[PDB]
Amino acid sequence: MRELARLERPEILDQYIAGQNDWMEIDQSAVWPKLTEMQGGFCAYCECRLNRCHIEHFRPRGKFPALTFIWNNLFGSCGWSRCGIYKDNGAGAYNADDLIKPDEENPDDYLLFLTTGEVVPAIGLTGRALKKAQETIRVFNLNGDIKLFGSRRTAVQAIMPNVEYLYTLLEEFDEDDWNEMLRDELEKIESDEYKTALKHAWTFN
Amino acid sequence: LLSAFELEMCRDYIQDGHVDESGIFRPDNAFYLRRLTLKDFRRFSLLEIKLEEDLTVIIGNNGKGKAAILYAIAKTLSWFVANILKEGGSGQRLSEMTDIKNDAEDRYSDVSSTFFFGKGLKSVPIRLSRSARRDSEVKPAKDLADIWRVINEVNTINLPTFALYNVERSQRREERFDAYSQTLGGAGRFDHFVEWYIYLHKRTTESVQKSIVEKAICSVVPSISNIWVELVKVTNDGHDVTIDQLSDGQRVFLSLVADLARRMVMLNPLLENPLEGRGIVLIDEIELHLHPKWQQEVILNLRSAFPNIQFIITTHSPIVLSTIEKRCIREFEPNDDGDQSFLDSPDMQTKGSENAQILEQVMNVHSTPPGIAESHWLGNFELLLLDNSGELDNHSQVLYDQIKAHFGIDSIELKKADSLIRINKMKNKLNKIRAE
Amino acid sequence: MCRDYIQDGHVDESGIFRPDNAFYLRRLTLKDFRRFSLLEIKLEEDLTVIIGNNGKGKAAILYAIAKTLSWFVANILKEGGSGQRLSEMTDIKNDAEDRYSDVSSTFFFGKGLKSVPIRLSVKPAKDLADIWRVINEVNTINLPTFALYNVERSQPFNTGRREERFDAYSQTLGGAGRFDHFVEWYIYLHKRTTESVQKSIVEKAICSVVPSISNIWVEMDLVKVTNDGHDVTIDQLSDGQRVFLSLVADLARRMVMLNPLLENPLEGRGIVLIDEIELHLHPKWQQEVILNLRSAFPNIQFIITTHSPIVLSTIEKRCIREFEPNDDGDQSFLDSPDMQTKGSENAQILEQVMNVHSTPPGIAESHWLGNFELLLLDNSGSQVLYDQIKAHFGIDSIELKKADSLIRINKMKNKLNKIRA
Ligand SMILES: Nc1ncnc2c1ncn2[C@@H]1O[C@H](COP(=O)(O)OP(=O)(O)OP(=O)(O)O)[C@@H](O)[C@H]1O
Ligand SMILES: [Zn+2]
Repeated sequence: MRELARLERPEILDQYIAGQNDWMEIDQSAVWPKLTEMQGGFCAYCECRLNRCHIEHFRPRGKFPALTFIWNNLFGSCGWSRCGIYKDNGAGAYNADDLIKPDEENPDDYLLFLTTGEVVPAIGLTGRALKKAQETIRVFNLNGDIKLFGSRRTAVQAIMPNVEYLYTLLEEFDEDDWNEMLRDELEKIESDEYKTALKHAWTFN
Repeated sequence: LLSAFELEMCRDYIQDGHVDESGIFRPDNAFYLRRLTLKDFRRFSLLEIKLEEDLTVIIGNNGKGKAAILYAIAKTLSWFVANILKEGGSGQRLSEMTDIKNDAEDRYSDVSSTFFFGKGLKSVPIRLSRSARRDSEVKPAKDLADIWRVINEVNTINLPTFALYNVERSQRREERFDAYSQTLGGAGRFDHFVEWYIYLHKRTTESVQKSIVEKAICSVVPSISNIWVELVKVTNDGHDVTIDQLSDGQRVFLSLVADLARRMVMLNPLLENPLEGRGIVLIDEIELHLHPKWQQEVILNLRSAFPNIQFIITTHSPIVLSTIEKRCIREFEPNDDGDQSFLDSPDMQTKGSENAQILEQVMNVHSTPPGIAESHWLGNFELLLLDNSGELDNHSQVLYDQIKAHFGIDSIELKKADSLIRINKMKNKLNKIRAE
Repeated sequence: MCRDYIQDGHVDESGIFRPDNAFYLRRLTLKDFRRFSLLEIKLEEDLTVIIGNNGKGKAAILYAIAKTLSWFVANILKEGGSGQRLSEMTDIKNDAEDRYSDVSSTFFFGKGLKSVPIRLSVKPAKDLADIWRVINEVNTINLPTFALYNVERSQPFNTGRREERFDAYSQTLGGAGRFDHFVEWYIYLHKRTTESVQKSIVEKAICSVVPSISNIWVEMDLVKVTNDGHDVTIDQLSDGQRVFLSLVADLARRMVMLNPLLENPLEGRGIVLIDEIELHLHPKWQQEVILNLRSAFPNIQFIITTHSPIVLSTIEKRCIREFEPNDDGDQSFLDSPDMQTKGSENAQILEQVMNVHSTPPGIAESHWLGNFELLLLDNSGSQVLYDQIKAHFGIDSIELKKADSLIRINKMKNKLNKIRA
């Protein structure tokens, strides 16, 4: 995932309190724009373009009724065999603490993306960190889904000639404008799907 | 139309049509199946399918009902042909033993269908049924087939074509109503085609009846350059071959094309170009015994020959799907409980797409065999390479040597490995520069 | 004695029993047969795959080994029994001058019987089959298993049929397994329920090899399966499921009847032919069918035929016999392809092993990524090119993801050229 800044809460959530109000009592269209400004139109868990939009409670409503209307528990997920749907009815016996919440934890500290489209825990992870990354991989089905893997792999390999040729020009110029080129390349990927994998491809480390 | 039948009456309704700028005749009141519904049938509790009037491809894993659908359609179509042939034909019943969902408290099944027949008959509902008392609402089907039969009897009309080319395709014959002889039996009567062709040459209008099916063989089947008879001889792979000496699958595709051409050319005598006749054709495993070089041509050529015939097709070939528009694919969910009520088109456009893309995004299978340990080598090599600052190491060198030996020096995988080495080592040099 | 030459063996570290005097077809030659003027095939001991455009040549081949093995079969069954033979069923090459056709095959039966040359239409195969008959009469031996699975095994669902090991060979080379015979034999074993270990071994073979069927058993008499977690009947199974079931069950029955003395009857020596391994199989099962077979059928020399690249992704390039395109029957010898296929990309297999593109050239959809690349590199990175990229593109589709990357590379190369100047 990407790093996201938890946006200010929409005022529509203040009219509902857990217990006496069902989730369907909330107009979904009244809360979506804030999530859109949060995520830029991409899934919180797999960074795919959102077309089958789905408001997702990071901590499940059934097990966490008190957090049903809490603003920091809402994410705009896609969907289904991946992400939130796999989280509540595909996987099981997991603890929500082990999952990476991409609004208060840096994802790059745990998750590393290869050239081959696979996502593995980052180098040096031990103990709770590796367990965190493993459960984040499993529960959201970040690589076991064939569709997600395939799309991410084909996206990553699409820019590999560019990554090869950018660094080849290292000795061609003074490092200032080369750093400018690298920054410009890091700018575009922000508007594309799976931008964390593309950043892992482009970045120094 | 029904009111006119009770009252040029009903003949122009079936006979009127127009010719496209492409030269393909289009009937004004087109006939095809629109909506198909099953209840407590085999693997389905309830399921509804919407069909196009041009094409429908049904795909999925093993099982899943892709054939079932065709079997149920053919059983429904049997009531049309029976009452076209004779009044009170009584059609065919569902199997009381096999065509009911085993776990169903109703202990009975219904197969519901709706056949669009132009601006007059917007809906011709049909409901075949069976019980382990349940009856069938075949009355409007009987009515429409009776209109066809009676109108043809007073003045001949181009009757609809119905066929089911199942797995069984590979194991007086002069009267146009013989075209309906076991036409839903699961296999074309290729022997009857042989007899019909022999009779045609012995008589040798009938000449154009011969030439039309000959052109169908020559254009649709890629191998057959020419066909004639002494027993039948073919110009197969550039030299003369006997009919029984034809290749497997080559002969099967030949049998499909020839049988359909004969049936359709007998059923539609009044067409200027008979190939443009009405009808519904069901094909199971369209790719059967076909090399991929023929898989990427079979549907295109088949539909170029028979334009306005409504095709319902089952396939397992991602190469075939690469010639099909997104709206025409109908897929099942790979993980379903059987109560999945509908089924819909894919998300990606498959027409013109790469085989590797369709193989993974649509059919949901990895583009490389995950059970082959040699496919994972690039991933392990990449993980090892970055395990120490992205420069080459002895373990990484051993993996590089294994890749070089197994896949080859000119292999794409080795090019990926060496480009990975170059890029990561450079990255490490950039990190060293930034360190100071 | 001579029996020990057949019965001895050794077990691998994997647990697989290996016959030291392994019996397999080593070399095969066809003269004036079907389309071949003179053609030589060298066969692999483990597994061999023939690929090509038309089914005629590959069938021919498998038909030739089936008819050759028929003589072994007949002489195993009846003394001096005449097996199947050509004897001029229009198998002569259609323009051959010799009007004669010989299927020259050289079987290998270990260190001693290094060569057993047979030709049809001298037939010294009796000389070995007489050993296979006289031995197994004085004292039982594990006979070699033979089979052919043609298109005919997709059939819709007269002997003692049972308790006689020679109920095998009954119609094994006919092209279709006797699925009804298997059902009958299963019913009788279930009635009596060594029969128990035969039944359990067969059931384990079905469960392991076939993905869908998790369990199979017989009820009041009728046979039930647990297919896709549902308990249905044999005739309720799909055509693909039933075809795979019939093939695996028929081969397992024949081989468990032919090899009663093995600790695992599933690994006896033999030669099995399969004309269409991918018949009615979803690609998901195509990725697993050969691994499952080879894990369940260790020592058997599989000579199979396929048109499915997904199958070829699981085979080493040494096992392919490839009919190069434009291959007149005058070709002397079939040989392996250059590209290693095992574990390689599917598109690369398509492109270089079967010589057809990854994208169908029959349709363009009124645009084409290659045209965009050609125009972009011609202009070096603009209304016509943007019109091309606006055709259906402008979407996440890979067709746009590659185009935008090439636009970036072209503009970047232009910037490099500007800085260099
Ligand atoms: N009456 C029934 N009750 C319960 N399950 C049934 C019944 N009839 C069929 N089935 C189930 O439906 C399937 C029958 O095959 P199905 O028609 O779905 O496959 P298909 O279209 O022939 O596909 P393929 O040949 O590609 O596997 C099996 O999974 C079987 O268990
Ligand atoms: Zn997602």
